[PDB]
Amino acid sequence: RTTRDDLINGNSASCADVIFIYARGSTETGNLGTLGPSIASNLESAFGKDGVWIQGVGGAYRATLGDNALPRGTSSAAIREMLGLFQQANTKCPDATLIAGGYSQGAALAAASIEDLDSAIRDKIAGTVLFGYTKNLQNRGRIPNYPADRTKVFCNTGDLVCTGSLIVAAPHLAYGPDAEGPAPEFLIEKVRAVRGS
Repeated sequence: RTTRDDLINGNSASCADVIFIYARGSTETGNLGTLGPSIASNLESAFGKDGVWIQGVGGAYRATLGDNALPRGTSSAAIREMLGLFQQANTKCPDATLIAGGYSQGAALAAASIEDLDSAIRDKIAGTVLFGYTKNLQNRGRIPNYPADRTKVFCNTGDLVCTGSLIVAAPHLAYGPDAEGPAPEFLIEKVRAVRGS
């Protein structure tokens, strides 16, 4: 339902071409929350169920409300978890194109993980989508150390976490349509641009 561990469970003798690592919002269930499943069915339609591995960030990422107040908008243990998944993806499947995403605290987690990531693996991440990005104002709409053209931020008007606050208002809960339409289309386009055709 909201849990996919395709990378952890995948056999490196039969790597997928595309690996998607996604971090859920604060309090959400499984390791994909509300938005992850929608992005995953679209990517599966585009690449085939065997062409893409969907991996939510689980393990030490508890997606606690309190961790939003920590320096980079999430915990050091959660950043280590997501870094470990990018490292695992590169180790099992060095030829796979990576794509990433996150919602709310998961968007701050994706941004911090990519900032800290070895640049050689970071270059393999074709695109990242961020929804309700809690460090949008602070980071001026960017992921540190990652190019603007591979980044797509979805921040609604009235979503206060995009404007430097941590108050959750109704526009923060309105990213469902983006996750099923423009966000997977962006990711698919960026995969095709690095892979070519």
